[PDB]
Amino acid sequence: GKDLNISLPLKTKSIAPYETDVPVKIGAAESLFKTNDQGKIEKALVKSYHQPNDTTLDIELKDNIKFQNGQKLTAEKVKSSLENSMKKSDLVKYSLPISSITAKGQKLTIKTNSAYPELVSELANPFMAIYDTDAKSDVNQTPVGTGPYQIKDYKQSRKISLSNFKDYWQGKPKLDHITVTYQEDGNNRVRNLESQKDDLITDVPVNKVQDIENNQNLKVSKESGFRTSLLMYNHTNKKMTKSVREALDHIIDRQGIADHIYQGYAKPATSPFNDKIPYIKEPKLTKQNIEQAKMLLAKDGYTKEHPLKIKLITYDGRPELSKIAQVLQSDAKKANIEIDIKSVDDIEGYLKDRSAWDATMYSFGTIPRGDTGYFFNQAYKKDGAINKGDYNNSNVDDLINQLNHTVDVKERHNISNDIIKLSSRDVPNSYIAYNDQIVAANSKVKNYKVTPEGIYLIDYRTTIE
Ligand SMILES: N[C@@H](Cc1c[nH]c[nH+]1)C(=O)O
Ligand SMILES: N[C@@H](Cc1c[nH]c[nH+]1)C(=O)O
Ligand code: NI
Repeated sequence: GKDLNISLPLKTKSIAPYETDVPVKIGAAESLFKTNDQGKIEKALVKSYHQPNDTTLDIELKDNIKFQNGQKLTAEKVKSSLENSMKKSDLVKYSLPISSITAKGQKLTIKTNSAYPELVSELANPFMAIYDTDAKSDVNQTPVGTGPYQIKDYKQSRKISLSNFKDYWQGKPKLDHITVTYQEDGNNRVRNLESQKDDLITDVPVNKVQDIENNQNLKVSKESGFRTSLLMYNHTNKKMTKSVREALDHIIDRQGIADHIYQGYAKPATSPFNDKIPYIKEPKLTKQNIEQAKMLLAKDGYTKEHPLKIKLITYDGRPELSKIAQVLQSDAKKANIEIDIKSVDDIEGYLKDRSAWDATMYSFGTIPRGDTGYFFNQAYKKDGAINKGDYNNSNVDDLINQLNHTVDVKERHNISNDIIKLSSRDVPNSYIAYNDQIVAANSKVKNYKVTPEGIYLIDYRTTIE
């Protein structure tokens, strides 16, 4: 049958939709709302919604949607799914300040205590995908969604087997089966594609694009997106002072990284957000300056006889991150910083031990749904789900909290720019590059998604000629 083999980086433990975006990526689960190819929020599972006042969201769900096990998608099922996800995930919890949910038939009413203009947008987050909470199986193993492909088998951290859900609401899915295997090394993912072990791969190393373009049996897609690579500091280690972060920021050669590590498939970064976004007021671009870094390190007593030691974590999934780490190590030596690079296979798990790292290479989708609030809440607030280094500044918190209740879109842009300006002074993280989305496939594979948010991949139209 029409079977598709996919090789993905970033192995998962739990496959519950509130633990990872993989279920949405591979076509197993769907959120109430979704972004279209142009990045705009649209109803997906929702027929109609209204906001009669600024604390009330009334949703009417479509009446023709079933979960993969044949159960009807109803307002009660959505209520139970959202409530379970909020209680089991801080990412979900902190993004959804929901005070109550009522459900009757296909009608759902979601209330908040104060205005939260980004509520609809966050209900499009793949971590908010809807699953059947009454399913008897473990949601961490075989969640039941409404997507075109049902997860039938999961070998933890290794492989996911999916089968066509013939009654999928949007259309009869075009593939019979999908097999997803994890592979952290991008060079191995490319070899898998070249040997036909796999048919579709993500996160293609830049240094392999030309080879794929040359092959008439393969195709590579390279698109502008909203993913940013960065050096993330562990603020809980007292040695990681403002001067140390500033020194590290000046050791990075963003221009050189974009040109030679990313081979032009990236632009140097300033803030978390891609500079192509026209309302973003970016901080000034940092140029590498080893002498300035040495001077800043002298402020804390670091010299050649007594250098600063930094344990820098990296991971293979995003192939350029470890290449950047190597360059930072070499350049930092010139400034009296000895960097030890530790590559780990489970980055999210590893970083939980606050004593195990000083800084980490990282990559994140910083503006997946057209608003900067999400990033600020998840990265710059204490206990936000990607704030692994625990950056927090009361002055920044106040602005983020203000932003969260700000209705006027223009005022939101202004407050957001104020947050960027103020936070930038602290160097919470050093944003390195805004890098392009590179996906490759056998030429026989058609209609997979390579859109700027980098979340979606498989849908009901994806096929093998
Ligand atoms: N946010 C990082 C680490 C990660 C692992 N799994 C999911 N995310 C990245 O996407 O590269
Ligand atoms: N891997 C996705 C989602 C994520 C949540 N936490 C870590 N990663 C990203 O980096 O954008
Ligand atoms: Ni991630």
